[PDB]
Amino acid sequence: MIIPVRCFTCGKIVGNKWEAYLGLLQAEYTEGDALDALGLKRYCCRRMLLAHVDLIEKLLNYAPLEK
Amino acid sequence: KHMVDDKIHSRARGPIQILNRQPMEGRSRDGGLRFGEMERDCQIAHGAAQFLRERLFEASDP
Amino acid sequence: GEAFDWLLGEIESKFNQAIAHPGEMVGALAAQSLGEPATQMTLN
Amino acid sequence: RHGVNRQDTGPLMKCSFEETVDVLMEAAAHGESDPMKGVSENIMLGQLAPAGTGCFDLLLDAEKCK
Amino acid sequence: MNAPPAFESFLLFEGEKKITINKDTKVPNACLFTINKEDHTLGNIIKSQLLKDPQVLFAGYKVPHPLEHKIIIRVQTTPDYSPQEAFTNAITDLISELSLLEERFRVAIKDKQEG
Amino acid sequence: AGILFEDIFDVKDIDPEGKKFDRVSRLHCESESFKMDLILDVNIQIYPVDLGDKFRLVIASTLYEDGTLDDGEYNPTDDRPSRADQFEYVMYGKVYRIEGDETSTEAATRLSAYVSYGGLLMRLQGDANNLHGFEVDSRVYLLMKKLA
Amino acid sequence: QANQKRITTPYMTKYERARVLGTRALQIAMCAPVMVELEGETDPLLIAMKELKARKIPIIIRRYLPDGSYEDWGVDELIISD
Amino acid sequence: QSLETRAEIQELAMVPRMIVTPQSNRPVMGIVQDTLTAVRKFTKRDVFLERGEVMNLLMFLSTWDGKVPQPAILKPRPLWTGKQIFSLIIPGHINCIRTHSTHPDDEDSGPYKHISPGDTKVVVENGELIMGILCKKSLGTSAGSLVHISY
Amino acid sequence: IQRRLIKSMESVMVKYDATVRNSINQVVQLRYGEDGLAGESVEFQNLATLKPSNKAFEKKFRFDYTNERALRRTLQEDLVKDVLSNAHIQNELEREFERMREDREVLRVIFPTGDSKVVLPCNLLRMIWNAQKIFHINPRLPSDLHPIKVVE
Amino acid sequence: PYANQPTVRITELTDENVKFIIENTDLAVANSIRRVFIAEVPIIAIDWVQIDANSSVLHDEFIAHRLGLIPLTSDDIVDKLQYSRDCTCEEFCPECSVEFTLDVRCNEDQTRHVTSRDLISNSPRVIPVTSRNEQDDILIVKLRKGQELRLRAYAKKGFGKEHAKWNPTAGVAFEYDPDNALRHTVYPKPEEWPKSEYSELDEDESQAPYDPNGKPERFYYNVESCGSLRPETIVLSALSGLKKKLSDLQTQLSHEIQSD
Amino acid sequence: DNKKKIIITEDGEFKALQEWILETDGVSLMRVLSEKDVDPVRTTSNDIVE
RNA sequence: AUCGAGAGGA
Ligand SMILES: [Zn+2]
Ligand SMILES: [Zn+2]
Repeated sequence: MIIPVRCFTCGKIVGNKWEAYLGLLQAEYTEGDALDALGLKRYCCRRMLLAHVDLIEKLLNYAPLEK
Repeated sequence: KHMVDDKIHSRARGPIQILNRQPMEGRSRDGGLRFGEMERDCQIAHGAAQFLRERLFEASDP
Repeated sequence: GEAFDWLLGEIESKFNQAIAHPGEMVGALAAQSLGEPATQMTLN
Repeated sequence: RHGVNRQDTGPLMKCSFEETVDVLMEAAAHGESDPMKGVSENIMLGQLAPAGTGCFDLLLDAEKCK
Repeated sequence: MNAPPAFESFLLFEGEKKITINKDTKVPNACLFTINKEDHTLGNIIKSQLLKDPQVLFAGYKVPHPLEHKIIIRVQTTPDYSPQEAFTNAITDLISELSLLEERFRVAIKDKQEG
Repeated sequence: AGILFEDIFDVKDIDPEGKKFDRVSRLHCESESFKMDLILDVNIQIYPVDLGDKFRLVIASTLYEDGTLDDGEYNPTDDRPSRADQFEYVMYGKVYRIEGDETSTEAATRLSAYVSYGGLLMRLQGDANNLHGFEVDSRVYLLMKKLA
Repeated sequence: QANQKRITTPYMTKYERARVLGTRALQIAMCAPVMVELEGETDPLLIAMKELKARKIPIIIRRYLPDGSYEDWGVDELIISD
Repeated sequence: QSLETRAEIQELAMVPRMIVTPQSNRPVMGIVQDTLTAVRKFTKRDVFLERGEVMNLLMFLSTWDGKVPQPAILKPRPLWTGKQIFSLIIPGHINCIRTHSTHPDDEDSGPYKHISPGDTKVVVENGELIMGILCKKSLGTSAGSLVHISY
Repeated sequence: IQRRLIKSMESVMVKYDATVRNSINQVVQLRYGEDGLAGESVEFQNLATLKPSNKAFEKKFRFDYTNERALRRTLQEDLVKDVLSNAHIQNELEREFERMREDREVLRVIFPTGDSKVVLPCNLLRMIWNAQKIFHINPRLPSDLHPIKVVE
Repeated sequence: PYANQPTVRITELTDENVKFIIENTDLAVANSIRRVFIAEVPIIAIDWVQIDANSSVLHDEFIAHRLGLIPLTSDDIVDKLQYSRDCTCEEFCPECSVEFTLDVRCNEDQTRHVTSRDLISNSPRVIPVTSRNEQDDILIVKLRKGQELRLRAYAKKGFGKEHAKWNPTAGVAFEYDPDNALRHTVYPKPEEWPKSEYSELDEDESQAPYDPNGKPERFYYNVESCGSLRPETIVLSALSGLKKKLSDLQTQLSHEIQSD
Repeated sequence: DNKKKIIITEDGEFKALQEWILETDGVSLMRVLSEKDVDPVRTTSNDIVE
């Protein structure tokens, strides 16, 4: 639902790159160039950022249980 | 969906059915596994008469 | 001569080992031997 | 059933295969007696089938326990 | 349900020996070292160091089961030598090699950070 | 001495049927002193052999220069004088067949000894006079050296 | 039936071996005397197999014939193959 | 749940007693996927093992007498062959002739019948794989294979 | 089909008189498989006297006790002398060949198609090979086995 | 019959990775060093969580697992701290553990990113790597107005054999014989394969000529750090840990030999 | 060869004679056997009841 | 708990 912390394969930290990745994408980067800007050179970490579906943004459309 | 922890099951002298005093059916009922007709035929071919009697008499409903 | 005598003994022992054992459920065994291959041969 | 339950195999062996009720009812009407020779009959009664390890008896050897 | 704790690969159980030496009776001057709570990391280096000893006739190791957490190292030496002595010397040589490698890596790091 | 056969061979062909294995090559060779054909499987990866080469082949029952049997067990810590010191390529195998041109009544004029060096096969065929040292299910060594 | 002429096989069948070993192992487990010597064996099955190899199991196999008669064979009288 | 049933199963239904089936007088279990592809690759003619590799493999032989066999190649460098190690795996002194699946049909007629160019024509003698590439035909569930002859 | 077959044959068993009988004690086979042998131990073999011609059969199975030099190549000196001199032995070998020829005709009526593949208990060629390797038989030297010893 | 005399040559040293070469050592030593980089170099990581309040959309174990994988600077502290197995204290103490606290509440209308910057420690030396004084902070959870996350974690000493969260590496590139001279690989078509970065071959040549007398030497390493340790600290700690494994093994060996 | 006519030559070899055979779509084994030039010894059927 | 039904696994 949320960006993983580490790459499943190598263990590189990708948790701090989702927001930067999105900011680069709205900056008219291609996904490949964006992944290059964040330093994801192994295709495992590129897999992590490139195949992520941010479902938490949809789960935050529901009001919480307590106000 | 098929995780092993939802499938693993074992029995050793658990509950029994009311009508025929044989082990229950299912993991949820803590039931026993069915030693069916084909298992009976296999053990007849093996010639294992005491094991066959243990499974079909002594481990089910003495 | 030594090899032939050993061969004769070996033939005798293996033949006596090949004899069917009383108590073999050859009928159930034959039913299984004929039904197991039936599960592979084609329906059509 | 038309070939296997038409031989003199005993009502209990036949009821195990097919036509359980018809076979047992015929045996009742005719007073048939099952001699308990097959494996099905002994299996139903929880007795040692005369099959493999059950086709013989064991006796203790009093003269050899010494 | 059946998951062993992850520390069981590294930690010795109470009353369990780290290493056990058993004489191999098939051939003379051979021993089996059953080392508990180790794996290929030490087995491979100990074996390969033992292979550098010309007085070692056999040096092998195996992890008998991956789910279990022991290794067995079989060492056969020449009659004038001993498998226990060979194993000891192999460990000593590995320790000296690693000490030298560590000191040289420290020197290389110092050179790289300085210039 | 422990030598069953010795001669100089000349590689007349390599893999007539084509390369079957990458690191192994079959040499069809013929000697000059005895007129014996040789089919030999050699690990060309470690001991490459070119067409037209000339080598000395020595089938031996033992490696020790003095008559002394071998145990068939690997003893690298052996300081005895071994005749493998005088050769480049050495294999160790066993004779698994001895054919001949014998009839029901006549003995063999030509023999054909087959040896397997752990799967690398050799056939040394020629006059039966030169192959009396070969007996089936007997361990031998190759002892082969290249010469110019 | 004339014990001087027993028509059944002189070999112990696999089923006879199985049942004799099981029976004797149960007897040993129920504190019956052992007929062979024992180094350190405590499993009744191992003791029963040792007794069978030694030919010292005090059991008689009563083999029934289809006609209804029977033949009594001592476990030491039969040929143990396996 | 009893010593009698335990003895029954141990003497009648144990898997080693179940290797050959009476249905078709052949093995019912044989060597299977990875072990079969790998034994085919292993018994090829150009498989040469080094001393450390050989010792690694001998660690996994339960029925090993502890004697390293004399390598098939002594010089320029000691090398064992895959057939030389499978010979250690092969039990007893069994004798077996088979043919690898790629055995050409016109090879048993011409020359080279007993020295196969393709390393087909499996020959095991005295429990040593004298020659040939092992495969389904030699280690599978067919009749007359090494596993059958071993049993 | 499997269940039907099982229920039809389930109680057929090999009895201690070696007959195969059902629960009724009726006789289904006087010996199991017509040969009283279990199916695990039998294996494929070849009948060597089925397919060959009369000339080939004669040449391969008729012991030739007239060729002195061939016997000298196959047998040792005392065996050669006994085989060539004795006529009792020669008659024994002649009747051996006649018995094999009768067996040949029996096989020819049993297998009307020339299929020598048979399933029999003991793999005699493999046992012969085992004996050759166990005793280190040299195929090139004359043997010390008397053919009369083979017949007897 | 004696040890190797390995040499070292570091070809790149940054804060993110160390690229070096070890020569004149055995392949087993090189691979055991490589394995220890991954599995026996201790670091500090969160291994105990107590959720006092979690109104977020991720359940408690999700947050706990996520906190465990945040790297914590472990450089000089990991050698000083003890394993809780070895500590003579209760469940916790400052000698075997580091306390973290996290307390965030989304009151404002925009989504609140609970990141690793919100993990407040009692020890200034052991902090989240991203929080160390660029790269953004690791995201623990996004919160909506009215959602709240309050927890208390404890970080422990461990290595990658127990859990990958104690693995300090973000990839260990290991290579040897870049030109296939030992022929430990057999390319069916050697021309089809790209050249290693460490290759020394002209472009027409696909692989080096086969070396029959060759042995694996000159192993190339690129140890990338997840952040907890410096890459050179990972390598030094790996060598020290492997040496202490061997020393303990030798101690137990001596007790077994003398007891016989 | 399973349907060819396997004979034994005068020399003693098995020889497979290549001969015409008929396969019918129905069965009258009772009648077909009793026909001129039809082999009443090898002519058979797959209908076991007949 | 029973029974039935349905959905699935090999
Ligand atoms: Zn990655
Ligand atoms: Zn503490």
